[PDB]
Amino acid sequence: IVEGSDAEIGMSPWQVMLFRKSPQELLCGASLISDRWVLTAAHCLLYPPWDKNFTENDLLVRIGKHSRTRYERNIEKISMLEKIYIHPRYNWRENLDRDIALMKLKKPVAFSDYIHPVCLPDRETAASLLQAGYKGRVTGWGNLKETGQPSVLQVVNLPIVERPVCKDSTRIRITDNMFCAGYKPDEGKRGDACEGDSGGPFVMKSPFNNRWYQMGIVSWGEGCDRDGKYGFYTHVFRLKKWIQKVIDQFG
Amino acid sequence: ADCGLRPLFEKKSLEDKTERELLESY
DNA sequence: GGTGGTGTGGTTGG
DNA sequence: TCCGTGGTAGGGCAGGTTGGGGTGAC
Ligand SMILES: *C[C@@](*)(O)[C@H](CCCNC(N)=[NH2+])NC(=O)[C@@H]1CCCN1C(=O)[C@H](N)Cc1ccccc1
Ligand code: NA
Ligand code: NA
Repeated sequence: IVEGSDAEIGMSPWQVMLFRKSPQELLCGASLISDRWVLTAAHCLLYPPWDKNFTENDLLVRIGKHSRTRYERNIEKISMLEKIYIHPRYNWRENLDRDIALMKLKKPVAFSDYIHPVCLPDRETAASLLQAGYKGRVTGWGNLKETGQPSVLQVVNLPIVERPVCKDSTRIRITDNMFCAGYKPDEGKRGDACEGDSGGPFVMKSPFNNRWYQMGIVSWGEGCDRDGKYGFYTHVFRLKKWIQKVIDQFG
Repeated sequence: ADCGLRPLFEKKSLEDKTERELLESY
């Protein structure tokens, strides 16, 4: 997260850390959606142009954390994965279309002050909130500049951007399965996600019912926080039926 | 079920330091 | 230490 | 007005964990 700040404690209790068992390293963000399911970006697990293909036993997830590296005793939860599900239409070659994955945990997790699921959006919420100019919020332990990593969880708020602007900003083919967010160069304020923040949630607070909803997954970018350049996020409401099916089919 | 309502924020009616920024954006 | 600290609370025991 | 038949990829032209529907994109 570039140009953000430290998170308050419990500020993002659905934030999840995707960890590799060996070497013990942080791969990505992710998010807690049920007591058995975590949602990340597919490229965190599978990215064939670099021969990345992580098994269920390659990884852990860590929930409830704030410190990046330190074991947060009686606060965090470490869970082993039962099964990984990647979207069948995930396009690793061209544009990271449908950059989304679900990981089933070996056992259900107990919620707490620090560990708590975020909501996925319904149609009405989504229609209402996915509008250019509205700000949402991105969190992660990814990098602070583009050329190092944060002591604790970083948060930043950024506005959703009109699709024609997003389309003109990048060379890459963009699908309606992805949206972009960020400030424009003449808006003054700055901020972005960066490497390591993939799978982390782009979220919005519903003025209608006070709940936080996950509208996006941190997917990709070109640099981090470059003028004219915007962070790209997996459009979560577009892929919600896949999420539903998988859960209901394999829970 | 319970989703979206943070124990240390919404369940106490306590706001985080930057959430208004979002709400003013609507 | 187990997981940092010229540490003994903290977002948590002792 | 269009959004499947290979593609990220099997087997096949339907459908699945997937070809819907969208701050659509052409
Ligand atoms: C995997 C995530 O950690 C990472 C997040 C980058 C987000 N950056 C900003 N500025 N919001 N994703 C990536 O790095 C993705 C994965 C692999 C390549 N990639 C890129 O961002 C490339 N820079 C752009 C790109 C290359 C190939 C295909 C799609 C996008
Ligand atoms: Na201690
Ligand atoms: Na097919």
